[PDB]
Amino acid sequence: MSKVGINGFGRIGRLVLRRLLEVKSNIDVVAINDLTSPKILAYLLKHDSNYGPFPWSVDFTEDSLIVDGKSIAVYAEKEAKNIPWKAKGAEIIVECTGFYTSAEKSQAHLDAGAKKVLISAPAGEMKTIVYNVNDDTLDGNDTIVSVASCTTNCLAPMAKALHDSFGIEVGTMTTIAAYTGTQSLVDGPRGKDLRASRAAAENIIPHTTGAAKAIGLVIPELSGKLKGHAQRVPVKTGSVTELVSILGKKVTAEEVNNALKQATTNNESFGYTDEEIVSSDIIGSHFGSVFDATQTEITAVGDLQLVKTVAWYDNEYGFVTQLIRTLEKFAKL
Amino acid sequence: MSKVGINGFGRIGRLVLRRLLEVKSNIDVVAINDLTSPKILAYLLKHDSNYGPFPWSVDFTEDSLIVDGKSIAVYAEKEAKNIPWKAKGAEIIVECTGFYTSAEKSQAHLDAGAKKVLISAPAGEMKTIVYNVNDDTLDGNDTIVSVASCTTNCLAPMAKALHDSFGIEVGTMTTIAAYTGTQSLVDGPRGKDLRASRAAAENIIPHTTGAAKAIGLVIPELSGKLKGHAQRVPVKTGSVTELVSILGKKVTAEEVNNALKQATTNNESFGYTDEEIVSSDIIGSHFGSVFDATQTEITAVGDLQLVKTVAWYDNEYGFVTQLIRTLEKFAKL
Amino acid sequence: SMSKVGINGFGRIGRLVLRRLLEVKSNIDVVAINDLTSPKILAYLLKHDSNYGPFPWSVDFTEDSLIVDGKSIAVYAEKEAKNIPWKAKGAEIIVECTGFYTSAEKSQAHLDAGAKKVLISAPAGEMKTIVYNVNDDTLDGNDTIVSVASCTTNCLAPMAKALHDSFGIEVGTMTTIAAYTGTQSLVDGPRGKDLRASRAAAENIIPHTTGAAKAIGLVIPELSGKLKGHAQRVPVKTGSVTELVSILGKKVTAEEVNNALKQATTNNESFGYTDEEIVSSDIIGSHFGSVFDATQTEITAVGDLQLVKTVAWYDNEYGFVTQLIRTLEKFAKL
Amino acid sequence: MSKVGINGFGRIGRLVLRRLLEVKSNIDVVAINDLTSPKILAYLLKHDSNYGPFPWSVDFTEDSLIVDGKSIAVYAEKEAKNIPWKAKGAEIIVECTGFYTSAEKSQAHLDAGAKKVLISAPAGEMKTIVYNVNDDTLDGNDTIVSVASCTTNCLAPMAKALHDSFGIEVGTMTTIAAYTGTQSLVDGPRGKDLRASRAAAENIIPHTTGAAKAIGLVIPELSGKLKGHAQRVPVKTGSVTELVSILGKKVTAEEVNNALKQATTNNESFGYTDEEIVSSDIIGSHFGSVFDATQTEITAVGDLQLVKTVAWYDNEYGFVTQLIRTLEKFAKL
Ligand SMILES: NC(=O)c1ccc[n+]([C@@H]2O[C@H](COP(=O)([O-])OP(=O)(O)OC[C@H]3O[C@@H](n4cnc5c(N)ncnc54)[C@H](O)[C@@H]3O)[C@@H](O)[C@H]2O)c1
Ligand SMILES: NC(=O)c1ccc[n+]([C@@H]2O[C@H](COP(=O)([O-])OP(=O)(O)OC[C@H]3O[C@@H](n4cnc5c(N)ncnc54)[C@H](O)[C@@H]3O)[C@@H](O)[C@H]2O)c1
Ligand SMILES: NC(=O)c1ccc[n+]([C@@H]2O[C@H](COP(=O)([O-])OP(=O)(O)OC[C@H]3O[C@@H](n4cnc5c(N)ncnc54)[C@H](O)[C@@H]3O)[C@@H](O)[C@H]2O)c1
Ligand SMILES: NC(=O)c1ccc[n+]([C@@H]2O[C@H](COP(=O)([O-])OP(=O)(O)OC[C@H]3O[C@@H](n4cnc5c(N)ncnc54)[C@H](O)[C@@H]3O)[C@@H](O)[C@H]2O)c1
Ligand SMILES: O=C(OP(=O)(O)O)[C@@H](O)COP(=O)(O)O
Ligand SMILES: O=C[C@H](O)COP(=O)(O)O
Ligand SMILES: O=C[C@H](O)COP(=O)(O)O
Ligand SMILES: O=C[C@H](O)COP(=O)(O)O
Ligand SMILES: [Cl-]
Ligand SMILES: [Cl-]
Ligand SMILES: [Cl-]
Ligand SMILES: [Cl-]
Ligand SMILES: [Cl-]
Repeated sequence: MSKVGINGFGRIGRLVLRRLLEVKSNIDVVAINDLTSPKILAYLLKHDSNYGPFPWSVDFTEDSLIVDGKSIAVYAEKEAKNIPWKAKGAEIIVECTGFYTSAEKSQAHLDAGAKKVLISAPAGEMKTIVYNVNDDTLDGNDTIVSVASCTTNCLAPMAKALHDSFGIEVGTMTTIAAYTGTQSLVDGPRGKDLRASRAAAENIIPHTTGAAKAIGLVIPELSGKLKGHAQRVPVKTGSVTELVSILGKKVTAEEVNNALKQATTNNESFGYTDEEIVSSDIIGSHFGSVFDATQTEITAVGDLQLVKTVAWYDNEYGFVTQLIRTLEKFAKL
Repeated sequence: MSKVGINGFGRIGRLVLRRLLEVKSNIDVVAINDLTSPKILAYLLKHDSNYGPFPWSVDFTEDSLIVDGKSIAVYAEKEAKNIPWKAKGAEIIVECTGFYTSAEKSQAHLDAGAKKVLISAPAGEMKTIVYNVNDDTLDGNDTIVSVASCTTNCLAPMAKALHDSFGIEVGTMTTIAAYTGTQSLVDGPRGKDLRASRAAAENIIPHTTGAAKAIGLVIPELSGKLKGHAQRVPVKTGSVTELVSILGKKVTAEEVNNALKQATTNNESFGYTDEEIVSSDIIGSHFGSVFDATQTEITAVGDLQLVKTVAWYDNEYGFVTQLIRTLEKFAKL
Repeated sequence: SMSKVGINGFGRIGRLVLRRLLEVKSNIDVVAINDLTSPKILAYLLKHDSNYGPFPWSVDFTEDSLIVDGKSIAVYAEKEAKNIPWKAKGAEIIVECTGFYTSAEKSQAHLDAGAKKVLISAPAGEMKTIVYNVNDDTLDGNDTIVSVASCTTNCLAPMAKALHDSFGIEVGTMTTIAAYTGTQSLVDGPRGKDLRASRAAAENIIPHTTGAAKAIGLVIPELSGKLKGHAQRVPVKTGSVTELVSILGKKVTAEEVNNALKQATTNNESFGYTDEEIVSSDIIGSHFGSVFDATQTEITAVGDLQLVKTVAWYDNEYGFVTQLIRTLEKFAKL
Repeated sequence: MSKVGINGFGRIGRLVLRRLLEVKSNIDVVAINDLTSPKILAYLLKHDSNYGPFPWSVDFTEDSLIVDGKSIAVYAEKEAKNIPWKAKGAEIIVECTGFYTSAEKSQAHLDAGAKKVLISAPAGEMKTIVYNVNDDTLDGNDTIVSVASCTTNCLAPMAKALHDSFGIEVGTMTTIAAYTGTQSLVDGPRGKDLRASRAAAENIIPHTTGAAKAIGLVIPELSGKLKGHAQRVPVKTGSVTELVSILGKKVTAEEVNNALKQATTNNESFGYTDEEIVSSDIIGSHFGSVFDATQTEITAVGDLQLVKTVAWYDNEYGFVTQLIRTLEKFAKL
């Protein structure tokens, strides 16, 4: 099964298609479901405020997109159980709407004729993959799987390296993160998340994330040992994650940095920098996470030591490269 | 005096209450309708990203707001015909949702028991008031009235002065305008306006407006003589309108400026500046429009002459002061 | 008491110094301003403020002065402090807000220029350094040059002080997510030798050094050498927030931390408390130097290993300025 | 000639090198003058907030950059007199500091041993080239020439087409333009220009431009016929120019757009779109100007007619592609 459907052709959904074409994947996107017309989806695919013009041709008909010459059916079923995935034989659904982030909810795609679902977000207690951290846990019998959040994909490679090298006894994370579509343009009701109701490009906005709390799904030894949250700020994409840890060994910054560099060597998912980059430098990254050695900080008083480690991440395209790596392996199991 | 209900407690709707309290109006707001809980409306009223903390105490119960110790009923009826306006005696509805911009749609407020409706937007061919341009056309028989857009309230006072002093033969308008809630935070579907789908805080976005086309409802002699559009840009509020005119007589810049100054003298609605201000200086303006003599430009070749005149406006609060001026007169009639 | 003040550096901080003094109807009179420009330009900037809106009093100017609320203020343009003619109008205390005299050696030039005392709006080495309502009782009559530290210090210190007093801080690290300022760059281009400072401030998250934690012992001596930290500069015009992750000297709950901080902010004009779901624009114009936010408190514990994260907002412009003015009013009366 | 020096390695200066390399030009940049260290110039060349990572390897020594394996000398002479252009053999100086915008000032580069100078800004009464409008006026005896402003390179192509097809009797433009390094990050003195003292990313800021006033240097028949200004707004690059004209014939929108279409066909400098683009879609443009037929507007009242035509431009990269076109030709004469 190499035929894929995308549910939710938004920021993540459209970049999923862009990245599959970019790596010349064998995967075949045969169908897209969203809430709108092919005309609007085509316009959005062609013109991207964060990544510029689509590198391939885009046209549309009344019920399809034509992308690089190839027809993709377009459906508009707001309930996944009604998506006609069998018409073009979509077997794996990349679930990118945010409305089906649980096993019970994404089961609808299987009731609708698909064989497997890969959810682009945390989805409770199910197989949750950060590629090149725990993708070896994926199994031929898995049918509904999560890639967690962009934040998880940033935190986990760094926490895995520190865990393997030094032990993490306890830690807390703050990500300073680009705003996303769950926020608001102008002050106004946004469900029941009050902070989410506030103008996102005009505020620093505290925001919850399960990235640290649910880390045990990805690194079971760290289960319950991490907590964290986000500060959403006015950049359009490109984010950074700080982890403050008590480690299991006394370290120097050079030692921490060296251990991280070894973990990023020959690692297509986890990059390393000792350059003085800022967030816009991460936009377009092909890594899920880029550890920044320039921000490593060891605070020591007598016997006590706090270790701050920092990694950048393009919460859109970078995370998407991780989603695709996982999808390619998923599709072959 | 009259009791008011507010439909749509959004950017404009909340500022309606703020301005009414600020001027210590005789009008009592007795009921609000929206789509959310009193808790969420209280949070949004108390904390404003553009105008700061609410100047009065704010609390809520399960079915009301308490503002400066006064109770305001809160309803959540998506359909205006279902709002119980009679329960608290709301006589005049300030219609601020965007979903009732016609005589026929806003009739549902009269069906539901109100006497009059003031619509905070263009609403087709009905009486359409820019205070201190044509508010004298209101009379005791009017029951559904429009104050047009923020753009009309910025265009009309300037166009009326030029018309009165020099005549306008033909003109075109461009407003460089703050983004608003009809736009998108991230690239995504926004109805059928393609350009409205693009990230508003990250782009210059061309945007249609009816202010020029429908100016004849406010200034009858200018019917058919003006066109225009908007460029929406990344400022949160505060806007400016340029009008390029062929006038009915030859003029100098000083002459235009003196004529506008006379038109703004003792004019609570229409301000004048010859200071080198920028958009943030108009935020919180108590004028619907402020003419800027520093940007007047006369381009002339032979007997041909283009006149560019420029006025600032706080599309949120400044417009609201005009809406309240009109509401205050509407209620006395 | 000393009542006549001069401002050196009529910038973001210096202009708000005047605004706040008029706001609180201080007996302190600003009689002179020094900067590098014309009265016309200084009057333009005082009248029109992108962050706080129109000046609340009238503003006019002459060729050598500003006229503010009807009161004349002399304007000088001496790039070297030693040349400022402070004695013409009798300016006694200089509020030093240029960023170019951030040491005792540098700022004593104002004394050479005829002033009696200097209050520096920034860290200024190992001199007497005051965070009001943390350690202002250490000011005495012999202090002649004083620092109020940074906006970050005025945010970090009240929170750390309450933690220190209640539970002990054995070690900690701070990250402030902070509004950009004029030390950064509008477009990518050289900005001295800080590489990251060269990058477009309104288009990036930009890591940025601060001394607030490293030098906290000037304000809370028992924490000397126990804290580190840095900043992430982000695209908001003003309004900032500081997170502190601490190992405390006691096992705690979140309610227990929040209650201690609440007690420390009670009857405290410098240090506020909130349990509302606010965002940065809600702190713009704060009359506090720091506002502890109980909704962000987080206790992470594994056995006897405990990390405590406490968070406080601050308006790095106006809120800091209110602390500067508090210290100035006390300074002038010693 | 084939050996270039760059004075002012800023936004334009760095992009000049980027573009020369992108088009595999035979011109080689042999030296750079600025005010800083090779390390900082290397950092800035490698990491670009608007265009992302440099596509070629960058490194430095104490006195040079190494770009794609080639060494480039780096000087830091505040005064062009002192730049040893001689040493490395720098024949043509691309003058991008803003501080030598006259034939008299750029004389210094010739005194220091350069043979020609191309100034990246208006520089008074000298040959001023918009490529594919008037680059044929260049001859082998030219030593110091200007490529005008980004605004001129946007206005001139559109004006030229209209003038050729219809005649422009008089007109005025407004560009809604990305903020640049001449503006302020926070409110504070910026020389004598009051509006330039204001926070550029938080404001709409009126701003003077000479593009229209000086158009006669590029289109001599339009001398003294145009005026205009700018509104600088909070986007980092990517701008748009509106021109309101009285034409010499009556026209329809379709007729205007087909005239512009024809003038842009096989026109490598001047592009055409009828797609609903927004400013970020122009970032990275390889045109000096892109005419947008979706924004054409004809306001007609009897014999009078105002024609609004609109063209997009990447004021950084797009303008640079025009500068390089002119340079390549300038170098061969
Ligand atoms: N933006 C990020 O940085 C990021 C990173 C990683 C993961 N994610 C997660 O991926 C998912 C999508 O994120 P996004 O930023 O692309 O959101 P988005 O709002 O840009 O896209 C959501 C798409 O789903 C469509 N949609 C909504 N409900 C639908 C429904 N019932 N049926 C079909 N289509 C529907 C919408 O029209 C839209 O196109 C979320 O779960 C998000 O948490 C986001
Ligand atoms: N610059 C401005 O924002 C501005 C200026 C002048 C006029 N207007 C016009 O005023 C009106 C509101 O504009 P806004 O910026 O305040 O928009 P908004 O989106 O901020 O507020 C709209 C409010 O109405 C609520 N709402 C939506 N549908 C509803 C319904 N069926 N019933 C009850 N409540 C509903 C929404 O929850 C929201 O609180 C529009 O007509 C707008 O064109 C806006
Ligand atoms: N902006 C903040 O958030 C903040 C908060 C607390 C403390 N501070 C500190 O306050 C001081 C001022 O900061 P700011 O943001 O107001 O900077 P600013 O750049 O806005 O103001 C500096 C002012 O001083 C002028 N100036 C520069 N050199 C001068 C000289 N030799 N003589 C006279 N005037 C000169 C400048 O023209 C300008 O008006 C700095 O030390 C800063 O670290 C800033
Ligand atoms: N930014 C635009 O959109 C744009 C477009 C077209 C033309 N221009 C013009 O091109 C020129 C450069 O504009 P920019 O945006 O790149 O400015 P910039 O501020 O980004 O770059 C100017 C460079 O020149 C350096 N410099 C300043 N003075 C110098 C000196 N005496 N000697 C050597 N180096 C010096 C600076 O360090 C800086 O690196 C200006 O004349 C501008 O009007 C700008
Ligand atoms: O990022 C998130 O991930 P989780 O909250 O952990 O599910 C969300 O908080 C909201 O933003 P997003 O869904 O676009 O990523
Ligand atoms: O829903 C959001 C508002 O309607 C925005 O106002 P607007 O109509 O002026 O764009
Ligand atoms: O605080 C650190 C740096 O000095 C930059 O910020 P500033 O404007 O407060 O001086
Ligand atoms: O140095 C820069 C020039 O003086 C101004 O040109 P600019 O405003 O278009 O960038
Ligand atoms: Cl958590
Ligand atoms: Cl129109
Ligand atoms: Cl000195
Ligand atoms: Cl430190
Ligand atoms: Cl002009």
